[PDB]
Amino acid sequence: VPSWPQILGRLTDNRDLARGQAAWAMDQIMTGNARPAQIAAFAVAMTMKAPTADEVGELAGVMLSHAHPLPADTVPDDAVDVVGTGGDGVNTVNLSTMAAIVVAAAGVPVVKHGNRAASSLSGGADTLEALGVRIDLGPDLVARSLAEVGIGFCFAPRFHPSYRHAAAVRREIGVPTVFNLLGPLTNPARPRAGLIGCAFADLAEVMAGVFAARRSSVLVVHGDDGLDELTTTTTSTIWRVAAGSVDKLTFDPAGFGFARAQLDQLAGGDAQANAAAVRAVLGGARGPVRDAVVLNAAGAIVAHAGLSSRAEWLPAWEEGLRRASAAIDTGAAEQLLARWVRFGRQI
Amino acid sequence: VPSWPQILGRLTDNRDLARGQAAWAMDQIMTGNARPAQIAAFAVAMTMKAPTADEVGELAGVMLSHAHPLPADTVPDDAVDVVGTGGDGVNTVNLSTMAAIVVAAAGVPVVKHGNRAASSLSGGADTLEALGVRIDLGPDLVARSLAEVGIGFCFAPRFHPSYRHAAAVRREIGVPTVFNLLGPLTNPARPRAGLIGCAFADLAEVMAGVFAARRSSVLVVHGDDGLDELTTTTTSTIWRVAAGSVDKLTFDPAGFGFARAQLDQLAGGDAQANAAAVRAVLGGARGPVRDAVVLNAAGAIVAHAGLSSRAEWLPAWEEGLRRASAAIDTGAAEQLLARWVRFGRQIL
Ligand SMILES: O=P(O)(O)OC[C@H]1O[C@H](OP(=O)(O)OP(=O)(O)O)[C@H](O)[C@@H]1O
Ligand SMILES: O=P(O)(O)OC[C@H]1O[C@H](OP(=O)(O)OP(=O)(O)O)[C@H](O)[C@@H]1O
Ligand SMILES: Cc1ccc(N)c(C(=O)O)c1
Ligand SMILES: Cc1ccc(N)c(C(=O)O)c1
Ligand SMILES: [Mg+2]
Ligand SMILES: [Mg+2]
Ligand SMILES: [Mg+2]
Ligand SMILES: [Mg+2]
Repeated sequence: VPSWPQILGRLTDNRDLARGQAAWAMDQIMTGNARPAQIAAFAVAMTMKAPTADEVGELAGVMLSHAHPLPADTVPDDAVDVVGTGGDGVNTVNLSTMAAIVVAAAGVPVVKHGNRAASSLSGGADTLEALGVRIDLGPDLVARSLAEVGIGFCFAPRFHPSYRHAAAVRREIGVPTVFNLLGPLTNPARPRAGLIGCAFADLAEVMAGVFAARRSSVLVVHGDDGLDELTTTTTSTIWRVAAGSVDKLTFDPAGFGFARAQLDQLAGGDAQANAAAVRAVLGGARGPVRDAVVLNAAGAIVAHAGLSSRAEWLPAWEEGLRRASAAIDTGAAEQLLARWVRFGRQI
Repeated sequence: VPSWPQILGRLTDNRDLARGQAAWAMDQIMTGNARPAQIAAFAVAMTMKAPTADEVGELAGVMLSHAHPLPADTVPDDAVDVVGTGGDGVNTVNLSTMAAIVVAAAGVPVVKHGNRAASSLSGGADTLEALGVRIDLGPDLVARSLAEVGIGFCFAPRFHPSYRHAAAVRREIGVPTVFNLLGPLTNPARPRAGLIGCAFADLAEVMAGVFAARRSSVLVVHGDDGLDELTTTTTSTIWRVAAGSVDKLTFDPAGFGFARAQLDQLAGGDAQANAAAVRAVLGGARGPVRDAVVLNAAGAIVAHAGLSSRAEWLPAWEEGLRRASAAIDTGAAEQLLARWVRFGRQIL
């Protein structure tokens, strides 16, 4: 007999929910049946209790049930995502978006989920738009983009219209909640591999748990400097997910010869400034931003290699770094972005 | 510059707020500038972080600044309230309301803050209405009632119209929050003494701290059976507020000769049934309901005595118990209710 008083009371008592209660709540939210006060109370209470992977799995699974899917047999079995929670508070260039282009240029199919800025100056979607990429395509044209260009972009508001009540509440209250975890967990193309950034150190493990219950090869990553990306300024924590299990480890890019960078060297600006940074990297400019892009692209290539799991961790990294660099140095990435822009103009 | 993201982020980080932040939030809420989502997020976050006396003091002070006051010089310096949070989830007769009548009949001015039921079958206000008492009077008439009858009732929605945004959110989410503490702390007549029940054991101390900052003479009470009243079924915890400090006590009514009652002996029903229980007690019927009323009335009289605090605890209780018993057995309590009903009927 589920209800808001029952579910909110359990959370405010600091108890995990019974199985199915988070799903009930999320379905009320997604069908327009929850009052904004109830949505907010639920989001905050779940956040302060500390959500479990089972609970977040219910939230994401319900949200996916209401999403627009891509057409049958249009997403390759080995498609990868590169996306994070955001909310790291650091205002960087768009590392995930740049890595995604590089990964696609390396020959790995990419279906990227993304959205505009929430609290940074330019989000991945804003920057793609400033580059001339069409961010607003429906299921059929995202599938065509993927088939014709090797990359597609699923704009969250276009694919998750029923999330609008939750989204408005998120904007009204501003504070990060458990809802900030859901974007990376609800890519409507349901790719089985991903490099997934988490700004919230204590929730990365929960996100990894969600992925472990799916048929997935994922690196969930948190930079020990706070970034929702693999960082070049220090070590990162990685939760490797494969075969239904998790392997937590400390990762140090100095092992691959990367110089230690400063956070300010990765600083971004508005959409035009961040778009310029994309073009600079794809044109071969050497430096800290490139290094961070190559590191993250390699990470996504390692996640992808985990699907057809021949190679071991270290060799997979060495190959990922070689492929990511070559994709830039040979012009493939610059060429792939141009092709993606062309595709959107030819629609 | 205070803001929702700032304030809510601090609470979700499990930090106490900076001075002024809770006041800002409450002023947004009281002016209609807070979205329902913001109100709910704040109420829940403040609850799960665990509110401090300073924070609740800010909420209550802002709320009072928006309330209708009584007219100047109409509330005696020694007026008392008898009121609790409710939310104990035990169906009982209206113990605070009955005690309030008995206290007034003992010659202690009572200005009661109250409201309808939120969870229970009949709240104080509902039962008073069933007895024929006019509960919906403005400031001038509550003042007149206090003067002519010895008791007045401030009906919370009449005195706190700007709380309507918060009250709506409270109903929508159902779960108890820090807002459930505010009733007893926002009596618009500002009596300086009271017997204040708290259903939430871990928050009684916080409520006591707010009264300590006001230098009120107050007993904040929680029955160890969960009641937001002094109980007769077992011991109670009392946070005694005197001279601006709080000390915590275990109270056992057995020491005053009270037999242990069972919770079902205090069971209530709808407004008509609880009105009958009131009439039975005031007519002098013995038994567990009278015992509980007498105990709580004495507690309020003890709090009142603490305003002139040469207050040896056990003798204060002994005199309080005697005064409450006499107020019933002389007929004064039954007579006072009749006077109160008469006053309301004269208004037309
Ligand atoms: O404004 P914030 O909350 O900090 O978030 C900044 C971006 O991070 C996330 O995207 P993603 O990882 O796809 O993009 P990026 O790493 O390329 O910016 C999010 O969807 C935003 O677009
Ligand atoms: O429905 P609940 O949330 O359980 O609350 C029951 C009653 O308790 C409070 O009043 P008070 O202590 O003034 O009244 P009483 O006479 O019923 O004790 C509250 O305003 C309700 O009238
Ligand atoms: C950020 C986000 C994601 C999905 C949505 N439906 C919306 C929305 O409707 O505003 C917003
Ligand atoms: C408890 C309480 C206090 C003031 C109100 N206006 C309301 C209300 O509008 O329902 C409720
Ligand atoms: Mg990112
Ligand atoms: Mg980032
Ligand atoms: Mg009461
Ligand atoms: Mg009670």
